[PDB]
Amino acid sequence: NLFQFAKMINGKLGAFSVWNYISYGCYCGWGGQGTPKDATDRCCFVHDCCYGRVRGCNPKLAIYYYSFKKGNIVCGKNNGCLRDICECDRVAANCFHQNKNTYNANYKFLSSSRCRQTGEKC
Amino acid sequence: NLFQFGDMILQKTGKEAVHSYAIYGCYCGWGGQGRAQDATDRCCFAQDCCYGRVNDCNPKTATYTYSRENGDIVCGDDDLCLRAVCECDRAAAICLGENVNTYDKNYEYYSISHCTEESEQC
Repeated sequence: NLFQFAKMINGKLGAFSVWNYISYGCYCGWGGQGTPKDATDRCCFVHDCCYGRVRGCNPKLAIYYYSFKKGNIVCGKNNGCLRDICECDRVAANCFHQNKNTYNANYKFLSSSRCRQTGEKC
Repeated sequence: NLFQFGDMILQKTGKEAVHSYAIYGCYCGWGGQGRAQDATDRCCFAQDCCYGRVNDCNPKTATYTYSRENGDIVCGDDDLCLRAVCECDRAAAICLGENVNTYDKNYEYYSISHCTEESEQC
């Protein structure tokens, strides 16, 4: 669920990190339309595509199991839709951490007028 | 999509969703577990369950057709996925506006250090 996604982000990037992903680019947290603005936004777009492939469970509400092992996110003990959801989150949190250097604070809190309809597909 | 849900929230509550409801309680913000803390949070839990019924529609990125005409929110799609996502958002924005007088800023950014009660069940 989102509670757990937030913990992955914070555990990977540092306390308060998750608040950076509430509304960023066209796809991080909020939004959901347009061409991803940069690599962090692309991580979020891929995460929505990942969530879009999940069937039978609700990605915001499903509680999976994960842990940190020597600072790395490890999904474990998950069956079916819980497995897939955890993996979506794990990969996205890792992708944010990989692309942290190019996070652009001017892409925070974009309005829909900055994210025009495009042909962006999963 | 979430940009469109933000517009409905603005129209019914006067708030900008990315700075308020997006980080509120256990169900409006990044939670998805625990108890809904108040009426606002319970609106969001009902929306989360609503999204859960139309998971395959990919509610985050589903750009639907809606209009505000005469102060009302009207969903215009014939396409059942788009229409249902729009009705989920419409109902949530109506509910949020009905409960704006109990909106409590103590629940902004609250999810990460609370929300561990037995969770609501859709």
